[PDB]
Amino acid sequence: MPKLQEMMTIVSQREVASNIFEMVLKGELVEEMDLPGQFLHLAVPNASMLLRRPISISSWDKVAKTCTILYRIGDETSGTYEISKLQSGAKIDVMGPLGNGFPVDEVVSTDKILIVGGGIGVPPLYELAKQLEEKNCQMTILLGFASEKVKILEKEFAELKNVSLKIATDDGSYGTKGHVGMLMEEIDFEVDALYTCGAPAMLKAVAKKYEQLERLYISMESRMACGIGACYACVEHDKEDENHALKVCEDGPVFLGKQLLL
Amino acid sequence: MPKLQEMMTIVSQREVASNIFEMVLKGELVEEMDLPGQFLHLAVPNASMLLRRPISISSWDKVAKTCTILYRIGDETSGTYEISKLQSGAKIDVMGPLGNGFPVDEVVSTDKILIVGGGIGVPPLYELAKQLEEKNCQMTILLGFASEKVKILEKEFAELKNVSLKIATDDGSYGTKGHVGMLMEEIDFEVDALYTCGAPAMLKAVAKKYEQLERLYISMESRMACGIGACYACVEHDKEDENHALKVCEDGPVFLGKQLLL
Amino acid sequence: NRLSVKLPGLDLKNPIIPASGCFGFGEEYAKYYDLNKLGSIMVKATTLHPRFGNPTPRVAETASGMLNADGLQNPGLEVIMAEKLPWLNENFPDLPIIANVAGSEEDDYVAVCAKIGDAPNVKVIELNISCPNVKHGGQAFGTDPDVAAALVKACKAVSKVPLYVKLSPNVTDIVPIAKAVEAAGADGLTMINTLMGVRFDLKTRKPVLANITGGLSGPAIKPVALKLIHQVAQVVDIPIIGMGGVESAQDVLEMYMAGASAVAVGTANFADPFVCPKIIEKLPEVMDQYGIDSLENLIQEVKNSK
Amino acid sequence: NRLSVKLPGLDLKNPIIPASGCFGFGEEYAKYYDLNKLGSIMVKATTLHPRFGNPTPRVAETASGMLNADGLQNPGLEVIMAEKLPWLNENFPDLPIIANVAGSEEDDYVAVCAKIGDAPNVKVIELNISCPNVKHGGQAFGTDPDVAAALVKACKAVSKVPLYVKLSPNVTDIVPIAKAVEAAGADGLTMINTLMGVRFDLKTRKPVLANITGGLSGPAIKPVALKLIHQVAQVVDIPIIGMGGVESAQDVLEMYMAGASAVAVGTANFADPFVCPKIIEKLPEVMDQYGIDSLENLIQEVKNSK
Ligand SMILES: Cc1cc2nc3c(=O)[nH]c(=O)nc-3n(C[C@H](O)[C@H](O)[C@H](O)COP(=O)(O)OP(=O)(O)OC[C@H]3O[C@@H](n4cnc5c(N)ncnc54)[C@H](O)[C@@H]3O)c2cc1C
Ligand SMILES: Cc1cc2nc3c(=O)[nH]c(=O)nc-3n(C[C@H](O)[C@H](O)[C@H](O)COP(=O)(O)OP(=O)(O)OC[C@H]3O[C@@H](n4cnc5c(N)ncnc54)[C@H](O)[C@@H]3O)c2cc1C
Ligand SMILES: Cc1cc2nc3c(=O)[nH]c(=O)nc-3n(C[C@H](O)[C@H](O)[C@H](O)COP(=O)(O)O)c2cc1C
Ligand SMILES: Cc1cc2nc3c(=O)[nH]c(=O)nc-3n(C[C@H](O)[C@H](O)[C@H](O)COP(=O)(O)O)c2cc1C
Ligand code: FES
Ligand code: FES
Ligand SMILES: [Cl-]
Ligand SMILES: [Cl-]
Ligand SMILES: [Cl-]
Ligand SMILES: [Cl-]
Repeated sequence: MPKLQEMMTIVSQREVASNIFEMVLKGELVEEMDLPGQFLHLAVPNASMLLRRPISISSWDKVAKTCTILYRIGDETSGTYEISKLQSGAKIDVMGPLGNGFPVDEVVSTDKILIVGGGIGVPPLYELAKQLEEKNCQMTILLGFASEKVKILEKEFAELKNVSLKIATDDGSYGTKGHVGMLMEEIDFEVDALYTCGAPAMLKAVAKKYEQLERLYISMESRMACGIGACYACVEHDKEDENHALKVCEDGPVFLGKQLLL
Repeated sequence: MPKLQEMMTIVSQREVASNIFEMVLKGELVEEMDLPGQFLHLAVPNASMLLRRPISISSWDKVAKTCTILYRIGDETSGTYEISKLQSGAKIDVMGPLGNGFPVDEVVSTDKILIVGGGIGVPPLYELAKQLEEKNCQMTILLGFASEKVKILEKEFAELKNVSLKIATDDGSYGTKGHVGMLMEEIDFEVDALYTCGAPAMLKAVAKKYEQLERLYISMESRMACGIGACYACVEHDKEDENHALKVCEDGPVFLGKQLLL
Repeated sequence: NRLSVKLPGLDLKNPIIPASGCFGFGEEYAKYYDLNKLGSIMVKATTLHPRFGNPTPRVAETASGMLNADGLQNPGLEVIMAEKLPWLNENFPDLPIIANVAGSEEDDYVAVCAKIGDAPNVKVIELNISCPNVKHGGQAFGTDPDVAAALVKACKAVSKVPLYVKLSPNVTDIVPIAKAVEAAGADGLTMINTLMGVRFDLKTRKPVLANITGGLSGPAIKPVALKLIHQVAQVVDIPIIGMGGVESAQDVLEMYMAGASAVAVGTANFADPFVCPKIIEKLPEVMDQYGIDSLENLIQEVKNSK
Repeated sequence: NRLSVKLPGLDLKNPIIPASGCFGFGEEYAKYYDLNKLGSIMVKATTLHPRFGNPTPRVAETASGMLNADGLQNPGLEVIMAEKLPWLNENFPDLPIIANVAGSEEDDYVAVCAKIGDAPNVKVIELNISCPNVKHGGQAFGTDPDVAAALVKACKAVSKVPLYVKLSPNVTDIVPIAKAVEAAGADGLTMINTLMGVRFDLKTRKPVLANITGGLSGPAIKPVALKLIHQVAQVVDIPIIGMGGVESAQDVLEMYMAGASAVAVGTANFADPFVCPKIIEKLPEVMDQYGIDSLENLIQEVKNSK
């Protein structure tokens, strides 16, 4: 019954920030999506580039049969660059959706949720907030970027009710000058669940400040090959079980903070 | 002043016979074309296939800025197959035109010209006949194919005045059953210039029957790499000068029969 | 049928075998199709003790290929005898399994070869000799014919199943090693393992792989694989399972022209999880295209080619 | 400028050098751009006597690569001294030329090395030791350190220009050969030459190349090239011109991270005749992207990396 793989149709694609493209994909893979924080394994349209590109699902629309991703491209030798040349109407070779996502079932209206995102870790957090808004809970969402030049999804997050949104930039070009971690240190309440995704140094800061929190969900990245747990490319050490390897693609990409070392 | 290379635009492309596509290309490379029998060195739209595909120019239109090629495709792992998926409006990476073509300057209305073509050797002979028709000379054109299933350009040749056209098929599905060489043996006049292009066994038959003719022009094929005479991939032994190598891509593709061994 | 092929320890419904280290122990790819379609499976390497393997990054992309340096991560003999192999026996009792066997020293290789044949679904041991030898200065058991012959003969003494040897392409001359290993009692060969490659990150100016070097696989290495398979086939009479860059039924047949009797498929599974069943189903159409009646005949015709 | 680099016998305006056997003696590619843009040229191999080379088919396509087996076709020393080199001297008197020197036996190598330095535009001899030795059973002079060291020292005795040695990747361990050749007086190294590959035609069931085997080049072999260049750079102090699969300014810089001081570009010229000037002009933009001020600095930073 599950589709596993599909030549999806790119509905649109446009550069929404410096070297960051938003692509809308239409297919039957959208009907299988559930938890935020799953990903798609994308084949580059270049036959010399055989490894699929792992990209977070940013949002979806089950009625529209569409999902949305936001991805940063490299230089003209990169595969993501090739993907960005695909035009409205083209097909793209997708495997997915894949991985353990962010759990939301046990979130309830009483809880106060904190969300910490950075860089290209931000896209999957949008579908997360979108789902938490239905549970009538109150969220604070802190997002940091290198520059105004790479800020993404501010408007989408702002249009969400029950959301306080603060935005930092390392250079100060927009919002608060500095890194997200600073806005974390200013938190003045008891958070019951924290969801975070972004660059390793940021994930590390979040994991120390809330090391004692149990509902602490961290979305990881890694170099990948098979994307399904067979090849062992993407292993993290299991913190709670030394002598055991976690696989980012299949055990994750989202882990409990107690499962991870820094 | 010469362009050498150009991202041409494919005007149209359609399957005109079993696995044989006719592509029309528009570009400034057409203004540089002169002799029939030159070729284009085509990059396959697949980054794992780095050698260009050498394909004869079948006809051109200087006013339209278009040239026409007819090429046979292989299976789904071949590069020509990839080329056939290109659609009207796409760009194709062309080097050219290249090589020594068929000479026509010294043809005059008195002369009776014979043309012998086979298989995918036929396309470049069309522009040849097209040019010889202006010189008000009388041509016989003999074309052979494996089957009706792969016959090409019958109608174009038929619409040419001063042309007797006979067509053979190895299986007899169309016209005369057998090979072109048979229709050669039936020739009943003194030919002053013979132009031929096709499979090696056919080129060999023509070269023996008219070994004593001097104006005997033979268009050769070879495996190629650089396509310009640098790499030495496509060498033939020089018959008139043992201890010397002819390069099909740059000395040819068209040679005098005295320059060739079988 | 046409696709059926018989090898020492292997009565295969077709010659398509996922290569070791690219299929795990089947549990993940089974989610995508019925593994019974496969002829066999080369499961991840088994070492005597568990191995976490090398640090990350472990993989990198290359032109028509990839680099990998997992370092033979596996749960070790006991866990593989108790969990991995039994799961394959329960869910696919008729699917023969090739157990890839690796080690750091000869005693380790021998110990695994003594035990792993006990598993009922294991029909062949694939001896991986591309391993660094800590009794020989870190020398890959497969670069020296005498070392290799000794290892083979020792493991041959304890195997209850036919023993195949997986040859490494990283040698000046593969013919001595192949001859010596056949003489030591190898029932068959598989070739090739990976080439060695390196990528550099332009920003950090350091290697992409934590291990610096990695194994180079994929279609990029098929011409090297065909060269070595062809070279070895003129020099031994035991059969060869060919691998390296195979992606299509065309590639399978090309392996046969080189002298292989079955074909393993590795890196292609990562680009296309269905590649092995897709190849299996397009093999008869493609064999028709080139006038090949059966794979068993083709093996004998090529063997007599010679 | 930033692109300028200085090597034994070579004051290069930039490090981009068309690789031997992929540029002829320049006369054809000159039709497409001013060869003065290049840093240097490795011209087709020179042997003592003329060679028609191998029968056709000579080339085949591979995944992200090609096979070639021309067999070192060249007009021989006299014609190259009288025609090929003088034409390059007349039309490009300031463009330094690297003369690739090959042979079947040592005396042949030595004779060419004695004469070819006389040409004024020839600044460096590139010793191609990947050649079969008819005094050693057909053994490529470059697979045995003692053979190779002897050949180098003999040619070193007669060269009026610095002598570089082109190393072959088809060895178990390239470090002994590299060490021995530096000890024999080599001023520098170039690496790598081609790998060995084979393709089969599915219809004829025979090899595509008349020579059966061919040299494998192109981006497919870049990871192997980087691995061997990196390996050798830790073991010698003479500079290295790196090559193998280079296609882009990115690839050039990656060669520098491996330890090369200049970069040769071979197979890419066949896909794109303008690739060498295109790389030359995009090098400064790409160096900016990764914060590299000059190529000469990068060489010393990497050499100290170490
Ligand atoms: C689970 C997961 C989810 C992700 N979600 C997103 C997202 O929503 N948006 C986004 O912009 N990026 C995301 N990434 C990162 C993204 O996969 C890489 O930026 C991308 O693969 C880089 O490829 P390239 O074509 O730009 O570069 P190339 O240099 O052409 O790629 C070379 C190889 O290295 C791999 N690679 C290089 N850098 C990375 C990296 N940082 N992470 C993973 N693989 C890498 C590539 O996949 C490829 O296999 C995610 C990564 C993972 C593991
Ligand atoms: C001067 C010249 C003019 C030509 N004109 C025409 C034409 O007008 N129409 C036409 O259909 N064909 C023509 N050909 C033949 C055409 O180039 C080949 O059929 C084509 O390159 C095969 O490539 P592929 O992508 O189908 O197969 P693949 O198997 O994907 O190609 C593999 C490699 O082998 C080469 N190759 C394989 N077979 C041949 C062959 N018979 N000749 C040359 N190279 C080959 C390919 O170029 C490629 O480099 C010409 C060839 C030459 C040399
Ligand atoms: C991720 C990965 C892991 C591998 N692990 C093993 C292994 O554990 N044992 C082994 O003998 N070969 C291993 N190999 C080599 C493959 O089995 C195969 O020999 C090689 O990759 C060439 O085939 P391919 O190009 O079709 O992948 C591995 C290859 C890859 C890419
Ligand atoms: C057609 C062809 C001819 C070659 N001829 C020579 C040669 O004559 N002498 C030599 O030392 N190397 C020769 N080479 C090897 C190249 O110079 C280069 O070392 C190798 O191809 C790898 O570089 P590339 O991948 O950039 O081509 C040749 C390569 C090709 C493809
Ligand atoms: S990518 Fe293969 S195991 Fe995670
Ligand atoms: S193709 Fe390079 S010389 Fe003719
Ligand atoms: Cl809909
Ligand atoms: Cl017009
Ligand atoms: Cl162990
Ligand atoms: Cl000689």
